[PDB]
Amino acid sequence: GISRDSRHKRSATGAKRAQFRKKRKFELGRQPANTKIGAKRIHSVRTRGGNKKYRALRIETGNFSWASEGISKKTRIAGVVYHPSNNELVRTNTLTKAAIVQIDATPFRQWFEAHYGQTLGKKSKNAERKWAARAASAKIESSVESQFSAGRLYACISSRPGQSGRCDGYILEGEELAFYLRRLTAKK
Amino acid sequence: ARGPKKHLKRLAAPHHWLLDKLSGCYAPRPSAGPHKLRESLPLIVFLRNRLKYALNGREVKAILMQRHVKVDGKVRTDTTYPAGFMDVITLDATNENFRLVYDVKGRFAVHRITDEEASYKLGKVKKVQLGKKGVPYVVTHDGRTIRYPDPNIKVNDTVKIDLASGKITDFIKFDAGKLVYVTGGRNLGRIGTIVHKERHDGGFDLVHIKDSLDNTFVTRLNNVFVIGEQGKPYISLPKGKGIKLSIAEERDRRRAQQGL
Amino acid sequence: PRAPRTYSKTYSTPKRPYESSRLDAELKLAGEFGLKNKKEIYRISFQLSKIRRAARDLLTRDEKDPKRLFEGNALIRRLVRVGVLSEDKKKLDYVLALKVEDFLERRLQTQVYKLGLAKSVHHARVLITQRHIAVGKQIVNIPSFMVRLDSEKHIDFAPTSPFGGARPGRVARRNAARKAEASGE
Amino acid sequence: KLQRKNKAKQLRAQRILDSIENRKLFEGKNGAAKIITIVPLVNDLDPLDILYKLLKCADDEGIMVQEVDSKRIFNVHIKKFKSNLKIIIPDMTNFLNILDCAKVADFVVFGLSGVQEVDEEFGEQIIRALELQGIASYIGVISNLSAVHEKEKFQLDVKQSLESYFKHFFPSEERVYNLEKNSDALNVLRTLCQRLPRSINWRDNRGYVVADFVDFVETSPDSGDLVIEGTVRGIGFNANRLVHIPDFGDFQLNKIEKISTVFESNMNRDT
RNA sequence: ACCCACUCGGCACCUUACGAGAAAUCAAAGUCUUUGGGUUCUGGGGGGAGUAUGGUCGCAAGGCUGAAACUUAAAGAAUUG
RNA sequence: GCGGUAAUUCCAGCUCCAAUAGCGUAUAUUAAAGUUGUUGCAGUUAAAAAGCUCGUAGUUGAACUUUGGGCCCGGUUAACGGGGCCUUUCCUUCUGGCUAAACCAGGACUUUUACUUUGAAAAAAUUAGAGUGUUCAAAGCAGGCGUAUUGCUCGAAUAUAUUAGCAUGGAAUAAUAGAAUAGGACG
RNA sequence: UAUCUGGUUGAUCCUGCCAGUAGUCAUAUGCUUGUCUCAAAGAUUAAGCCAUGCAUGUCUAAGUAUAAGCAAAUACAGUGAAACUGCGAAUGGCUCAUUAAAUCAGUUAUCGUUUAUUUGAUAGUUCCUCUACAUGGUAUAACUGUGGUAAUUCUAGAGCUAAUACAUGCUUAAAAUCUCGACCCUUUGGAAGAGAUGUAUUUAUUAGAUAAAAAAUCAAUGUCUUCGGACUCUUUGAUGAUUCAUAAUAACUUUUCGAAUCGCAUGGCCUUGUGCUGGCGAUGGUUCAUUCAAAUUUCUGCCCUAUCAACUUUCGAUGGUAGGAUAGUGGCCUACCAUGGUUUCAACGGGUAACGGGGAAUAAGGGUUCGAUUCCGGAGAGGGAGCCUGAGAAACGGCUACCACAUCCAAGGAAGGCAGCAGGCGCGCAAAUUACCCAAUCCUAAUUCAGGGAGGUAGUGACAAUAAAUAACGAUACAGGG
Repeated sequence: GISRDSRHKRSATGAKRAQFRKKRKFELGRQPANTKIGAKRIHSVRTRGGNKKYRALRIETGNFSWASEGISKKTRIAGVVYHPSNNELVRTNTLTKAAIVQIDATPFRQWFEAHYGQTLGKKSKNAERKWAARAASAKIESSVESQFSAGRLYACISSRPGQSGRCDGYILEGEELAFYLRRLTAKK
Repeated sequence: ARGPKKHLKRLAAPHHWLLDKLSGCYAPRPSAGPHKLRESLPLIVFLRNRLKYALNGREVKAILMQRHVKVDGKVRTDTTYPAGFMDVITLDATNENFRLVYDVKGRFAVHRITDEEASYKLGKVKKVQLGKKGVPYVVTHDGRTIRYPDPNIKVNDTVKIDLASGKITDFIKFDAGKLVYVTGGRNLGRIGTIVHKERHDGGFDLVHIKDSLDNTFVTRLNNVFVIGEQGKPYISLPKGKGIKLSIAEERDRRRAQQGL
Repeated sequence: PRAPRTYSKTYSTPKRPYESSRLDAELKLAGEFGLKNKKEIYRISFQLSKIRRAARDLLTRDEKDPKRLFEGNALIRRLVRVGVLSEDKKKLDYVLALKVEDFLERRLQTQVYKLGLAKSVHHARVLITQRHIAVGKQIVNIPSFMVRLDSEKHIDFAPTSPFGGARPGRVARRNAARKAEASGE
Repeated sequence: KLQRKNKAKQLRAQRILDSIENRKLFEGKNGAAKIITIVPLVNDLDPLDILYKLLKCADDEGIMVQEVDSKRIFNVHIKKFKSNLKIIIPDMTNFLNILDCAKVADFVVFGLSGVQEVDEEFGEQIIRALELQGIASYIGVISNLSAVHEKEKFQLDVKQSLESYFKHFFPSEERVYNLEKNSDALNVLRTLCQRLPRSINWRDNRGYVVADFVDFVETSPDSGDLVIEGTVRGIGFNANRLVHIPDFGDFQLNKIEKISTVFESNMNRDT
């Protein structure tokens, strides 16, 4: 079907090769999986060597990570806002590795309330000592607070959906976040 | 060709098996095991072409299924079990123990060893790593992986496994001045001391070895197996003490032990 | 799939086939030593040329090369063990100096001529063919046996073969039977 | 290269298509009278044993068992080679019956014995007579070679002696088979099933019918009609032409029915 | 301007064979079976044939490049009549 | 009857020669062939020097830079080859001891190459070749010797593989780079 | 180991080609044919077409036994047809059509990957803040019985019953460390009890130091002295090289694994319970290593051709970024953006009656010619393509579809792949038996046992090669050298 061998393309000199053999199996390729947004629907695929690649066809509520506090929460995915490679996947909301998506906010803000105690967008003396020990570290930059006030964050998917099923990622921080806002506001 | 190969024709066997080119058109092809097939000796060849105890395939088969041949203290019932270098295979029914070691000419030779000192086996530790769950382990030339080694044991050294469960006894460091035996190449079967080791980053550090009669040679590090220090190797050497004398004095020795 | 069996032809035809001189020499050799055809002369000349090529390209080798010493000693040793070279000619220029005749002299047919016992060279050939002579103990019927030196003194009549006793042959048996049935009664 | 290959293919197809319309003309398989007659040449020989050896190697015991009881003309259908064999054993006491059976047949098989030599008064005259009267395809075979000493060297000496005898009599064929060995029995069977018979000029230019059902119906008190169900081979018959029946004479045909049309003899009857 | 001697670079010549060559002849056609200073081009018996085809140059005439099937035992230097 | 008979012998026999359980023929190829020529062809007249000159790639390209002398020692049969010292001469990237930047013990050491020596790593069969009486031989890798009553035992070598890649000694031969705006070395 | 001789020849000499000579492990053919050892053989033309038969099955003490099978422990127990299950069927064998930087040869790389098996290591954590574990449940084949079809190794509905089948499912220690904290008692504050802590997956982050020595700072600030404040061993492997091996934290998962299996043995303990505990194995299982391999890969090397000089990029040609896919790198594919890459040192195109190499013939050396073929590597099963199962296939003695042939008939439908072994037709100058056997060499399987046209033996056989019978000795009479 889909071939990966280097024998159907021209050589470095423009020389046209000839068919050395039929299409072998150990160089096969498989059909793409344009994974959409919806309820979870996953098909498994048997691979060379007898392993499995969990092809995710529809997925939501993936894992996402905050690097600075280093936490990870299972969160819904509102949808793709920017894709670096192709533009049509933004229109049809197709997930890939390294994709700029918009996700919901709430598990992060409940963790922040339970962990630091301060509020964004506007008893228990042991927990008071916990907050005092965790004080003088509650400052984050302005744009993440503005997103928390909005209720949706900009994250980047850094996991392969069609190769392992999961749709994992990290929320943007700093220079990455600034560059992606600049590109998003310049294009859109 | 669509899968692994299971047959081995004659005129594709190792030459040190000493297989006759007539009397059949096929060779054993040892199955997977401790050694690669090009450096291995199947039990069928060892028991019908070296000892002449068997006569054919079915007699050595009846030997093996009668549970009399043990490789490394374990009973093996394959005719094509690849017995290789520094194996201590035993025949308990007749009370001899054998050790496989290259002769002076480069072929696997019979070498009778006692009840004692058949209780160990040397092994070139080939690569050391740190396994899963933090445990450190070594693996030698015959696939044996031994956990919790002595920390001074590094890559390309010699350990001394006894028989039972690994349990590495006193080992040998790799440095100049040690008795060294050869397991590959043109100088296959000579013994000697390292006089120097040359280092070449990128590939194949070489070793300069001088034997007991001041005949020096150079070999790649993959064919180097240090067996001890000067004067007292820990194993019993084969006949001729691994010297590789030239043809003229070999013919002189033929004319010396000729007659009576 | 069985390994090929190796073989080699052991004679060679002359390039110039037809001239008077060597034809005269070959017919002379056949007359003196009892030869069936010209294959025997070609065989001895071929093995002699092989020997001389070996002696020659060891002679082009420099002195005290161990290969030259070893192979020269082996070649001289085999050609004195056959008995063609004399004892006092163990040199490479001397092994270059051989002929066809002294190779043909060391054959068994010529030797069973020379030790008595045959009284004619063609009688020697037909009586060596006919299974009458044991070298050592073993009965041999090959005229081109190339007798060595250590087996030179053992050429005797066989334990079979009525020339060495042991139940006289077929024609004598039938003659005795005829004279028994006729002149007996 | 491809133009060369096409030129070769086109010329080869031309050659084959030229060579096809010479051999394709026959039909057999589903229905064919490829008659085999078994002719012994030694009095101490049983042709029923020959037919037993022949039918044993098609793995069909029931046909031979049904042939054991009382029959001499056999319709055996082979499913291995898918061939309709008709086996006829002539009467050895009627030599003219042997001549008629051989002159109607397409295949004849000669049974030869390895113990008793061929009689110069019994079998040799049969061989000469069948040669002279017109002979179709023939196969010679040995049956009693087991009655010879058990060792194969003597038996093959006998086999080559009778091969020499047959090639003095018939040099066109050279190998005489053994029915003790199953292999040559199978070779005989495939030869009988597959190989096309040659033609005998006199019998195939006037037609011949081998009959199975010949019964009588009443037409007149002085003469009536016999009913011959039969296989027609050769040239075919005409309603007006006369027909000869051996040991009966010449008669006029009256009616023809074709089962696989109705033909009645008109005023053009030969008197 | 002429004469004598010398020298460089030429166009040519007479003799010779130290050498070369099949011979006529050659100060090069010498330093070559004792065969190697550097480097371009061309030829492989005679016909078919400088034909046929292709390409290219040319307004034309024509030029440059250029085979094969087939066939055949043949096709320079002197002396002597 | 003789002789001649583009009878290119028109047909048969006798004798002789060569090879011989084999011999001839056809085709293809190799050698003798120096008619493919690198070793090793030829070009005045026998085939063959462009009509002539310039010129790109290609091939080829003047000479010159550590010579010579003395010292010892040991290797091989008075000769041959070797290594260190001195003679303005051991020139480079770094550790540990003697010290007052310089000695000793140590890993490497081509400005970039070509060349050449030694070595590694180089499948078996085949090739050359050592041994061994398959009865000889082509072969095969066997075998040989004994109280032949519980046996002993040699051996299954060696050599080659011109290329490309790897390591190593040499520095003749043939190349390249270095300080002319000193933008240079050495502390 | 290095010889020549005739044709132009009329009287001569050289150039020149032809003819003669010899060899071929080089094919055929003509004639003849006694012996011994040895053995190539439908490659050239047609990788053309195939009747018939064999060529792949497999059970040990160790998965399933109610055969109304054969024989001889009241659950079974000997042997064992059938069938489910597991493994193999991807090795062999054949052929040389394609293939001209493709295969191949030697040499490397995988710090860029897959790997059934063999061998060595390797799993106290599972439901759980109300539970079968001295053992959960469903079906189905084989079988009984009824049938359809002309046919095929075609099968339907009906009734039974098992697993190492399919589907679920708890055991197990103690310690330690973290998050949440009833809090209390008032502080330099310190505390009951709740949860979590195997492996595998995916993501984010952190540790994975190390060329030799001297002070002042603050913050996180820990133990101890003598609360002045002092402070010490502190722990890190390999490689030439790593974001390596590995560890730790936060989570995630249609939660992968963590023994509901089988044989042979009756050991030990006493509370004497049909209690506790216990051997020798076979079979499975996660991860890593080893081994059999596999796939991509660096360097250098090919036959003839200029009557092939420019070629590659619509429709990827060269590179960059990111993505998809793959076992994995990679224009292998897609989006975007650059305008590149090869070439007289002959690119690209064409021819090959071209598989490549180890090798073979020819012996002065150098070379010329051949290699379809006993070994190694590649490709293919009439031409293409796609694919299921599986560790491994783009398999063809597997399937599907089209194409070209072509078979059976009840005219409705079904079955096909000899470039495997024999053999047949055809093509030809050109090539053997429809034989015997697993005894040797070895392969496959549940495995000493069965199977193997792999292979061996024999038949045909003047391919080629070795050894040497067809006569030997007298006497007589002559002829001699005498």
